[PDB]
Amino acid sequence: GTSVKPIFSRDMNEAKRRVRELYRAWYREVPNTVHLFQLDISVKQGRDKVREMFMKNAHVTDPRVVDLLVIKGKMELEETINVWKQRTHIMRFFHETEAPRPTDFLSKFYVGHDP
Amino acid sequence: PPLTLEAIKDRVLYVLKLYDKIDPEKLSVNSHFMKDLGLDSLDQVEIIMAMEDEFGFEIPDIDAEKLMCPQEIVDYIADKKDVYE
Amino acid sequence: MNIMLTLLTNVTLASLLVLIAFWLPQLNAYSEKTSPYECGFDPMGSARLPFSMKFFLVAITFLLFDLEIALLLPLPWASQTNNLKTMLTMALFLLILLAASLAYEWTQKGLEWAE
Amino acid sequence: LQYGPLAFVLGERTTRKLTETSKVITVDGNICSGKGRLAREIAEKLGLRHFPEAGIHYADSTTGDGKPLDVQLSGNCSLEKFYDDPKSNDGNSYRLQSWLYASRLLQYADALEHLLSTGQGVVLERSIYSDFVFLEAMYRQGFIRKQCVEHYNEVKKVTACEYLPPHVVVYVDVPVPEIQSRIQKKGNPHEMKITAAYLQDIENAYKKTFLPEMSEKCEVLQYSAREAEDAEKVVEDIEYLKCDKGPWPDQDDRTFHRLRMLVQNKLEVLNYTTIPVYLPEITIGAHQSDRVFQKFTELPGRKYSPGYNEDVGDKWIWLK
Amino acid sequence: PLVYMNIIMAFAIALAGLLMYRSHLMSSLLCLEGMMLSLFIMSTLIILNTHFTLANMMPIILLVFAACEAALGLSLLVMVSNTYGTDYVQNLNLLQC
Amino acid sequence: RQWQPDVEWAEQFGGAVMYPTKETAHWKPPPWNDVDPPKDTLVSNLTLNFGPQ
Ligand SMILES: Nc1nc2c(ncn2[C@@H]2O[C@H](COP(=O)(O)OP(=O)(O)OP(=O)(O)O)[C@@H](O)[C@H]2O)c(=O)[nH]1
Ligand SMILES: [Mg+2]
Repeated sequence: GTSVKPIFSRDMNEAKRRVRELYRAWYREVPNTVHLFQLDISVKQGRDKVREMFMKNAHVTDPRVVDLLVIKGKMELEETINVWKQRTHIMRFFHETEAPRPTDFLSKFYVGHDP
Repeated sequence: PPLTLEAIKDRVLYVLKLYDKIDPEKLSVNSHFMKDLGLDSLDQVEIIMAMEDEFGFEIPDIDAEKLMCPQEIVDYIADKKDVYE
Repeated sequence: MNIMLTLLTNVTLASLLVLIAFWLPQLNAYSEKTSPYECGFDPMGSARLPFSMKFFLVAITFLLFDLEIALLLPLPWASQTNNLKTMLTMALFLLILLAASLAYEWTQKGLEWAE
Repeated sequence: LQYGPLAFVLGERTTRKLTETSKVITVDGNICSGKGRLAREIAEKLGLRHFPEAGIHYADSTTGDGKPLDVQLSGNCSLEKFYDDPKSNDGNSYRLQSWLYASRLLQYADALEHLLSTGQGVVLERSIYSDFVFLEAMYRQGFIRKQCVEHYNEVKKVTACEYLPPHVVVYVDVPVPEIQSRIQKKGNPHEMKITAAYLQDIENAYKKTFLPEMSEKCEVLQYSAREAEDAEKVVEDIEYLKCDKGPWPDQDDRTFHRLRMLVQNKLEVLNYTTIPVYLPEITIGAHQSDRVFQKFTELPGRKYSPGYNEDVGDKWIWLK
Repeated sequence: PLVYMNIIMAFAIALAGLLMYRSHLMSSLLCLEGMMLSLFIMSTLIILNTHFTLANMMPIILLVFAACEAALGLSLLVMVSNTYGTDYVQNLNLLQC
Repeated sequence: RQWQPDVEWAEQFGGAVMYPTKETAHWKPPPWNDVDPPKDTLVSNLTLNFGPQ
C-alpha cells in the first residue's frame, strides 16, 4: 500500500525535534564561526541567515524529506566545525554579489523575455 | 549566595526582554509565547538557549517543547537545580 | 678588540642586506598575501596549539650528556700533567659512566620514540 | 619468605612462568542459570583451577579450617533474610552485597595470585566486575537506598581500579521464564520470594552494562543456553582465542611485580573495603564491634598469629 | 668594583623573578636556570681575579648540578603537562586541602 | 554502659577541617585512594592540510 518505512522521524514530532537540535548546534556555531573563519559579518546577520533557510523549507509535510534534509543540515554544519569549507564556500549562502532579481511585472517586462 | 524563586523570577524576566521580538507590553508572568508574544515554536528555541547559558545547565528537547509561559519555565528550572524557596 | 670589529662589521653587513631588501623592492600587501600558508587552503587556526613532542625522553638526556662532555673538554690539557695514571682512570671513568647511562636508557626502552 | 622485592632482585620473575593456557576465566549467568557447572567443565577440560562462587562464608573457607563460621560472627548477614524480606529495616540487603563484594574481591585476588605465581589457569564463578550488576538490580527494585549505591560504586572504583580485567569472560544466556522454571524446580523455600521484575533487572543490567564495557577490556563469549551443555564445544573457542584485547598483553615484569605484591598482602587487598563512610546500615556500633570482635578472639585458631595458638596444638612455641 | 655590583643585582632580580609566579611554571623554571648564570659569573669573577688555580674547579662543577637541577626540573614539568595539560601554577593547586 | 561515641560525634572531626569556616566550607576531604580522578580529555592534535599544492 501507500504506507512507507520512515528512517528516523516517524512523524512530525520527532522531525520537529531533529530540526530543533540543528538550531541547537547552529546557534552556538555562528558566533565562533565568524570568529575562527576570519569573517567580517557580525553574529546578528549570521543568526537570521540560519533562520530564513528554515522557512526556505517550511512547507514540506513528508517526514522522510525532512529527515532527508536533516542529514544535510548537520553535513554543512560539520563541514563548518573543522574549517573544511573556505570563506567563499560559506559566502555562497550569503547572496551578496549577484544583481537583485526583479519582482514586479514591470521589471521583468523591461528586462527581457524572461517569464 | 543561594538563589530564590524570586531570584529566578528576575533572572528569567531580565533575559526575556533582550530578545528583540519579545515585546515588554505583551510580556507577563502568564505569556503564551505563540499567541500572546506571537513567537513560533521555532523561535521558542532561542529563548531557552539564553536560559541554559545564563543559568549554566542543560535543557533537553523532550523538556523544552512544552516550556511555554514565563511561569512554566521558572517552575521547570526550580525543580532542576533544586530551588524551592 | 679585533674580534669586536669583525663582529660589528658582520652584523652590520647583514643589516644592510635586509635594509635594502625591505624598502627598495616595492611594497604591496592586500591581506590574503599576508595570510599564513596551509598548502593552499585556510589553516584550522592556531600554529600556537601545543605541538606535543613524542621524543621528550631523549631531550633531557641530551642535557645530561651535553653537560657531561663539558667535563671532558679539558682533556687535551689534562693529558699534559705529571699524573697521567690517575688521569687515565678518571677520564676513562667518565666515559664508562656516560656509556652506562646510555646503556641504561637503551635497555629500558628510552631512545626509541615514545608513543 | 614469600615473593617480595628481594625475590625480584634475586631472580624471581613471573612473565616466564605464564604460558598460553595461563588464562583467568569468569563464567556469568542469571540466577541459577547453570553457569557454575560450565565453570567446572572448562576448568577440568583445560586443566584450569576451579573457584566456586564466593558465598557469605567464602572468607571462612580460606581462613582457619575452611568451615563456615557463625553468621553473626562472619557478616551478620543472611542471604535467606535477603530473600524473605528484602525491605527489612535492619538493612540486610546492603550487608549482603557489600560483604559479598569483598568475598569476591578476596576471591579475585587469590585467583590472580595463583595465576601469577604458578601460571596454571584459574576459573572462578562471576567476579568483581560482575558484582555491580546485582546491586544495580537491587536499586532497580526498591531493594536498597541510593546512598548504599553511592558507597558501593565509591569502594568498587577505589578498590577495583588497579586490578586488571580477567583474560576471558564467558556468559550463558538463559531467559527469565526459563530461569523462573529452574528456581521453582529447585524447591529451596527462600527462592520463591523473588520478583520477575528483579530477574529481568539483573538480566538487563548484564547485557546492557556488564558485557558491553567488558568487551573492549577483554574477550566476551555470549553463549546460548542449549550450547552450554556441550562442554566440549565451549572449550575449543577459549582454546584458540586472540587473547589480545585489553591491558593484559602490555604488562611488563615491573607492573607484574606491583600486582603480586598487592595481592599477596591480603590485609591491603580488602583494606579499602572498610571506607569510613558512616552509612546507617553499614556502620556497626561500638558495643557491637567490641563484643563481636571479643567473640572472634576465643574462637579456636584466632587468638594469636597462625601457627602460634596453643588451643590448635601448635608446639615449639617458646622457640617459634 | 662596579662589575661585581652589576652581577649581584643580577641575582636579586633573578631572586625576585624565581619566587614570583605569574602564569606558568616554565618562565619561573627558566628564571631558576638563568639564576645560576649570575652564580656562574659571580663565582668566576673572584676566581680569575684571585689567581687561585685549583678553584677554577667550581664554576664548571656548579654548572654540572645547577643545570642538572633544571634537567629534573623541566622533566618534572612533563608529568604536569600530561595530567594538567597546561603548565599553569594557578591551576597547580589540586591539594587545596 | 558508658557513653560511647556515635555517628554524629564521629562527624565532628570528620570533614576536611574539624574547625570549619566559610572560606573552607566549600572544601572537599581528599580521596581515600589519595589519587584525583582524571579530568576532561586534553588531547588537541593539530590539523595539517596536506595538498593540494
Ligand atoms: N548480592 C549478591 N547476591 C549474590 C551474589 N552471588 C550470588 N548471589 C545470590 O546467590 C543466589 C543464587 O544465585 P546465583 O548465586 O547467581 O546462582 P546459583 O543459584 O548459585 O547458580 P549458578 O548461577 O548456576 O551458579 C541469589 O540469591 C543471588 O542473588 C553476589 O555477589 N551478590
Ligand atoms: Mg550462581
